[PDB]
Amino acid sequence: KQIVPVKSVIYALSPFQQKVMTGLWKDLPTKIHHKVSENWISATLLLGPLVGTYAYVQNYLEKEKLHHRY
Amino acid sequence: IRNQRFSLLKEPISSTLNQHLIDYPTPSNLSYWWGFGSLAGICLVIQIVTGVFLAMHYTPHVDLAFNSVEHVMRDVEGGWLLRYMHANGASMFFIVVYLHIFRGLYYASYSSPREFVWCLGVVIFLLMIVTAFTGYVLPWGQMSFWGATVITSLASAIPVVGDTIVTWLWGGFSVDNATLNRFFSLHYLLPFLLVGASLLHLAALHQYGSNNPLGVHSEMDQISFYPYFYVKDLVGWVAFAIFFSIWIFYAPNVLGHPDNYIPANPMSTPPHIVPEWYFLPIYAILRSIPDKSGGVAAIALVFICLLALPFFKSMYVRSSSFRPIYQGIFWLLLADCLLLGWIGCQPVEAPFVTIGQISSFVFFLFFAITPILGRVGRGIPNSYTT
Amino acid sequence: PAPPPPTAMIYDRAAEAIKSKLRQLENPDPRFLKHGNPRPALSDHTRILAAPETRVTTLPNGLRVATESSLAARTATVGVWIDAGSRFETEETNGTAHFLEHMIFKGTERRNARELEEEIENMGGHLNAYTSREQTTYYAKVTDSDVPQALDILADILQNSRFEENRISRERDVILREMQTEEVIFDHLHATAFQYTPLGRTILGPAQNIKTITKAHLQSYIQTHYTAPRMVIAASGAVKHEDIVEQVKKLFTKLSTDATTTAQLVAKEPAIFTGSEVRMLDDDIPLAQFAVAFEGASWKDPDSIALMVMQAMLGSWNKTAGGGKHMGSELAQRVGINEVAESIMAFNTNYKDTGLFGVYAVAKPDCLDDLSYAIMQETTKLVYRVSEDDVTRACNQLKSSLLLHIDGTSPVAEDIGRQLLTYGRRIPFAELFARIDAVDASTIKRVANRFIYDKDVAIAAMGPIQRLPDYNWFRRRTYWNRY
Amino acid sequence: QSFLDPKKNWLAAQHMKSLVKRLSKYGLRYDDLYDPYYDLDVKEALNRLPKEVVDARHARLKRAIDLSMKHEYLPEDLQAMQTPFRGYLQDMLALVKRERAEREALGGLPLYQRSIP
Amino acid sequence: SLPSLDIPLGGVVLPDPLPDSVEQSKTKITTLSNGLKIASETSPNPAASIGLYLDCGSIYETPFSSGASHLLERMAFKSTTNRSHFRIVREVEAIGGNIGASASREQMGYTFDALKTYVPQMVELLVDCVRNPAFLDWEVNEELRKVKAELGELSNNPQGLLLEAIHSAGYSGALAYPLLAPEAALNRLDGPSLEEFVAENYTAPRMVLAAAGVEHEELVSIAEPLLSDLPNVPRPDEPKSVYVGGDFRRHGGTHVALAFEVPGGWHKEKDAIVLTVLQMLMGGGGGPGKGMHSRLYLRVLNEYQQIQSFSAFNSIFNNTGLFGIYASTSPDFAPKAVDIAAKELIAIASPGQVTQVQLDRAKKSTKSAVLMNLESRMIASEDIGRQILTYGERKPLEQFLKAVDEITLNDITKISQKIISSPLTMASYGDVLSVPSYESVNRKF
Ligand code: HEM
Ligand code: HEM
Repeated sequence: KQIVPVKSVIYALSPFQQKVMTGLWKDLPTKIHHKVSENWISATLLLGPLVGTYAYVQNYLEKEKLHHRY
Repeated sequence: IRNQRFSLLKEPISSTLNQHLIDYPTPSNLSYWWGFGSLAGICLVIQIVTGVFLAMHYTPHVDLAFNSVEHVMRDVEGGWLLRYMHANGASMFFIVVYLHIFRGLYYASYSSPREFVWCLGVVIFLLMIVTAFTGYVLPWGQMSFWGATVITSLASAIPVVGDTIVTWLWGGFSVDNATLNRFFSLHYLLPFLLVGASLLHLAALHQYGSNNPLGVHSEMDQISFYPYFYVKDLVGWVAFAIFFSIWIFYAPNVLGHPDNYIPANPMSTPPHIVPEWYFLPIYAILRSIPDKSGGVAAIALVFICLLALPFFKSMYVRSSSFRPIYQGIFWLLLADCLLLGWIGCQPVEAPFVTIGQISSFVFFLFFAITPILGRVGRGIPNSYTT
Repeated sequence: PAPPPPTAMIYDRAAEAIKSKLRQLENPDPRFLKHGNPRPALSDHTRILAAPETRVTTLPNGLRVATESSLAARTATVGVWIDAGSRFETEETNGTAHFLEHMIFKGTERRNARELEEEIENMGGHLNAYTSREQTTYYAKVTDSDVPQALDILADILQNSRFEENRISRERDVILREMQTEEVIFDHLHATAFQYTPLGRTILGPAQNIKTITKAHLQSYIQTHYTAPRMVIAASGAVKHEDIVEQVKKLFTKLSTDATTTAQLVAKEPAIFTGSEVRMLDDDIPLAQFAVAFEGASWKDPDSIALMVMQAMLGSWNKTAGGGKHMGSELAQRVGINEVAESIMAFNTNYKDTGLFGVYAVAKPDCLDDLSYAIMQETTKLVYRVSEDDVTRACNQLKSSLLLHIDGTSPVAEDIGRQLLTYGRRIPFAELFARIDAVDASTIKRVANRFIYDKDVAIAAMGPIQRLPDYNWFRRRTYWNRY
Repeated sequence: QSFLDPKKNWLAAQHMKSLVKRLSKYGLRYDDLYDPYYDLDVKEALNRLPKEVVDARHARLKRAIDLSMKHEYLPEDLQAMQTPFRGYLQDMLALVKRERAEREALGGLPLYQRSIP
Repeated sequence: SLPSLDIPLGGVVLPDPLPDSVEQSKTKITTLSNGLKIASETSPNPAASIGLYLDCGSIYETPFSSGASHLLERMAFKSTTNRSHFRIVREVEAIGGNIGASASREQMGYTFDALKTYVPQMVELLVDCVRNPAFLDWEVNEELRKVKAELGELSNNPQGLLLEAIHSAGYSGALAYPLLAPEAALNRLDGPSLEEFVAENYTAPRMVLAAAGVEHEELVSIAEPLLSDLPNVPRPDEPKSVYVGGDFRRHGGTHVALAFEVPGGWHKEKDAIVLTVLQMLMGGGGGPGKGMHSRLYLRVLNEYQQIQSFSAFNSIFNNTGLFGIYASTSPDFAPKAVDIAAKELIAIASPGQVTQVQLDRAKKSTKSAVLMNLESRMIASEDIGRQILTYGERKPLEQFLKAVDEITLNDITKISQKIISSPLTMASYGDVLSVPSYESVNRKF
């Protein structure tokens, strides 16, 4: 494990010469749009089987319950 | 440079601590998902301290275990806080370990260099499972006693020595005082073995370096660990503290089972014997295929697959951020694991057993599809080359 | 905008150039690969190995004359090989062999000292001499028509040599001035392996014993060790066997006649290998040089060819070697890949009743432990796991080395003399090849189990050897516990 | 391969488009994802690669890591000028693998072995 | 359970012995129409040596390369277009052969040694390696690093350093290019430079494939499908070198060396023989037969003590010659050693100072040295290659022997006078702050 060198020029500003928490709640609609658009497939795949399986189980249990109602 | 003394961190008394906790170079682009290892270490330390302070008021006897627990709750000043911290922190320790494991699965933090890190993590997972099981048996509640009985009855699955092994582990012909004392001693012993395993885990990772969300070779842009990743870890610790206080002071027994507050009655049995919520995926894998030796073999196969995950080859692209198919497979795996855990807390009726059978198949299909995808995608650059 | 063209940036241009080079390198040519094969296999050389008949004649006095006649050659090499050396002489006379070698060309009853050199130079041939621990050689390379003169000179210096006190003193001064790190390592290894044995003592001998020799010990040593049965006249090149025999009969008549023989001397004082180790730590030399050796096999041992193949498998590697990392021998491959040793070489030595087989290495003080581990690991793989491919490669290499070492009339004569003194006969090339081919993986494993498996070692190290592993380490690594 | 060619397969074409979009955001080529610590054949190939190419790869990796740390992507112009899948390592990696394969076939010893962790 | 080595091993299919007087074979030369000279001769020993030689070297080198010959010698039998370095060495070791590469100012060669059985393998490997080598950058860099190390530890042999200094100082042109690359030239050397040098210089007319123990028919049958398809590039004009003389003085005892230039080299065959015989007569030193009774040994070495080494050297190139004396003495007596060497050089020039017996001994020593040197297969193949590269054919040894017979006192004195007339070249290395000036030493001749 050894550090590799890269020719670069780095300009950095003091932490007390710039705003700290103002950049958090900035461009929030754009950030939310990126989160939604870049991850909608992943959210569908994560919550797809869960919701469909829950609905199927609920339907099966309801069908059995009314079937055994005498 | 060594002629006269310099910064005391570089001195031999603090040299190793400095090199491994302050000046250790880590990638600068690590997300908040990398604080879960330190958070799990904090949870383990919390469990050790809280258990050490609970063992001063706990008597491992069948006629005194539940009464001692209630004495801790009521008579001991702050004992209710102590036991709630212990139980809910075991729950959060398993939560953060699950997040740790799944983040590693997503970012392929195991593939070529951290195979030993992943193997040590699997050993740590086994140790945590055993320790949590024995600790849950310790209060000697109805659910604790019957879960201990059932899970030890799984040991009667080896065709030759299963009965001998289960009888020797029970300390007799049934779960009784001998089993309680045995489990108390083991539950005290294992967390220190867990500490040793965690130290080996950290050292093995520090041999090569932490993976990054990009999965790329990260040595050109690295920063010292202390000034930049202690504050991020502090943010993670404070958020976890808020979550932990929420689950202790307002919903203490939500994660627990109500039947554990009934004194253990060997004659009677609860209508539904279910382990703790964090053993539910393993229990569902057990009960998916109908058998006992088959279920034990399935659990062993699960652990063998976890151990053999890092040893697959041709996984040149590490991070799942640059693998759409693998990202979809991982998200399907996470959904499958959640569904399996939910199934583990359900009866053995027809839809539940069918879904459990399907879920385990998907779980192993993840461990096959990953090598298949790696081998298929090894030839990506020649095909998309422009 | 648009992506830059592949011939716009420096890195893109370099990548394109190297990709083009790799593409042009990718395609092979079958016409340039039809015959060659990188996997060694046994081959038949019966037709190739045709050599002139080596005629050997035994005179009634016990003298042996061997000739390899080749009338096409314009030169020839005529020499005398004597079964004598540092071993067959007592402690009180240790430098006598070397001193006699130095005095053999310094004066005689008729050719004098400067007159002999003038005659040799006018003849144009070179008259050389050398004494080993068990063999002595005085040989002259001369043109075809000068063979009788060379034989007469050899007979004169062997029989009618007279030593003067002034010349003895001058040669003693020269020897003291003369008194090679590899040579000193080998001498120390021989001493520490054959302590309390004539092979242990060095050829040069102690300085006091060298100075205490004058005109009597030399004559006694000649009369004792230069008898007719122990001398072989080897002639190679443009020599006629009948003429050589007739001239030897005419000339060599005043030879010493003693009942002592090399076999009787060896039986009286045999050679015993004592496992031991000597370390000369100096740290002022940049390189550390150490040799490790085992029991080994004698000249008349059927496993001598197996030891030759074994040391061929162990191999030799040098920093200037063309092969580098890419070589047949596993030890050489490991050394070249890891850059641990400056120069490694497996050496096999054979004597009348024992030998020395091992590895001599030169390396930096930092890599000594790794080099020693590699040496021991390969030497123990040599008994535990042997590959048929490696055995075939080593057999081919040994055959090639033995045949390429011939390369001239003087080495032909040297081979004839040495093989006679060692065996009683000159092994033909076809029989030697059959002996080499009879060695396979099973034979190598058996011989290595006989000689290396859990056997005492002789270690001789010099230099910055503070990192070298010790004798117990070497002795335990001599065997494997996994098998 | 038939199904892996974007021309003959629509699924492969969409996968290639998504991969190009993902790589161009951080401005690093596909071969930059290869880890020298992974196979050590990548390590040997990068050792044999020219210094200019290695330096450019390291600069691209540093830029990608900095962008990931800043939680931002390359601007639109640089994303347009980004050219992923312009290979620089595949040929030398294949050559190293072929040399290793022939060395293994003809007995031999590995020129380098991954240290046991 | 094989028998002991004393006892013959059972039953063998050993062949019948060769006759005592096998007919010595004459060299056979065939010119492939692109201009490539394939030569062979038959030898009775089972060992065959095959070399392949070219007119390349420092003389044909350009100022761009300055070390290409040395690096090609180091980059010999490396990875080629058809097979890699591992395959090269494995093929070499499978048959047990040995490879070698020699680089000189005028001509450089690649030699291969193995049994007579593996003739096709030797020819194939040599032709492949010479014709189409792949100058890989990593291999070139490794060889460059090795040459850096060698130059960093090059002072251990001052004789080669002095010879290189003499060749660099007494010449100005093609022959002045050093055989060892300097630091800057080594740094700027690389794979493309080597490939361009080989492509522009390894042209068909300048290859001689010589065989020492290979039948001509087999060698031709193996080498025709491998060298016939080669461009017929005309031979470039021989690079020109002019002699100017000079002095080289380096500080690092002290080792001095004087030298001159006899006009005409190997092409002036009789004068080359006279130069070799004169060098043998000079001899030198630092058992009997190693020039112990040479003139320098008799009059300079043993007579005058404190002289560590004193010998004579020569170097003969195509249409060029160089002869001189290398000395290595204590720094206190360097000027007197230089004066003694000058006096010896003048004494040889003056007629009547060489005994007839001494010259007869020198002739006998030269004849014996040549005869015993050409007794090796490698030397035989090298002689074939060099002779064909120089004269276009392998001159019979009888011509050389007859020239050595024909040399005489008048001829040797005339050649010494021609040696003296040429401008003096000097090279001194070591404690060189007490040696005499170049002008002062030159005024003695
Ligand atoms: C050596 C340190 C430890 C000691 C002495 C200890 C001791 C105890 C005791 C006495 C109890 C029963 C008291 C009660 O639950 O109110 C208990 C419960 C428990 N322990 Fe531990 N423990 C230790 C570490 C751990 C660790 C590391 C874990 C997690 C792996 C763990 C998991 C549990 C669990 C899940 C329970 C059940 C809590 C409940 O619902 O009643 N313990 N432990
Ligand atoms: C006792 C519970 C555990 C603790 C205290 C723990 C602690 C840590 C720590 C401190 C790190 C380094 C910081 C980091 O990279 O996040 C780490 C990394 C890691 N852990 Fe764990 N760990 C635990 C359980 C596990 C488990 C069960 C696994 C699964 C095999 C695992 C796999 C890993 C991996 C792969 C890394 C490398 C992270 C990366 O490079 O991306 N850990 N762990």
